[PDB]
Amino acid sequence: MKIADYGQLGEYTCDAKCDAEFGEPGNIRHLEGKTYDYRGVFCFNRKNLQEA
Amino acid sequence: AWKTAYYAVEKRPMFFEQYEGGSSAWCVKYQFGAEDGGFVGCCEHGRVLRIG
Repeated sequence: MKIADYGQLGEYTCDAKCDAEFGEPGNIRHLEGKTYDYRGVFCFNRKNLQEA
Repeated sequence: AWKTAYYAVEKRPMFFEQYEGGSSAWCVKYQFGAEDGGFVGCCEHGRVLRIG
């Protein structure tokens, strides 16, 4: 997971007002990755390898 | 001769209730009401005078 944002909630308001507003809530994101592979191959000649 | 010409009837005393439908955390609204009535008794136990 990752917390992208927290958002804004609440504000200072005039006392005479009798209600309040809705803010803009934050955002959360789901992320994922991957794993990679390394490979190779090599070959020999038996007699040459044995006599070297 | 009142107490027989006219009667007065009461049912419940005044009551006050708070209203959650419009009572924010920063405001209040109150409701109240009461009931009563009356009905003429004997028609012969009183007279009225008028100009003519």
